Amino acid sequence: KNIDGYFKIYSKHTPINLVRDLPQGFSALEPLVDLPIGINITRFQTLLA
Amino acid sequence: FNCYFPLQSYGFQPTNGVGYQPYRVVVLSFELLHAPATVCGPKKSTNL
Repeated sequence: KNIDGYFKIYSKHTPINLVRDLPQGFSALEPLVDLPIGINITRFQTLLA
Repeated sequence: FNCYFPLQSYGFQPTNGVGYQPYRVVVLSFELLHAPATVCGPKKSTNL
């Protein structure tokens, strides 16, 4: 998320056993990264291996 | 003639006067835009 130029990144890892779709459940995300950069971001992309 | 080098050299010698000695000068210019501040005061703490 972006709040007043601050980029906030929360994450959470969990072990699952499923290959079809998303396993239904509940899981919280703790605050991990907060960067005071101030870049207006409108698009993004991913990169696999 | 009529075409001189743009840069000239400093004649720094230890036997010259104070006005000819090399002086190191640093200008600290602070910029504060609408972006969040990232270089902030130390805010020295006290005992508890």
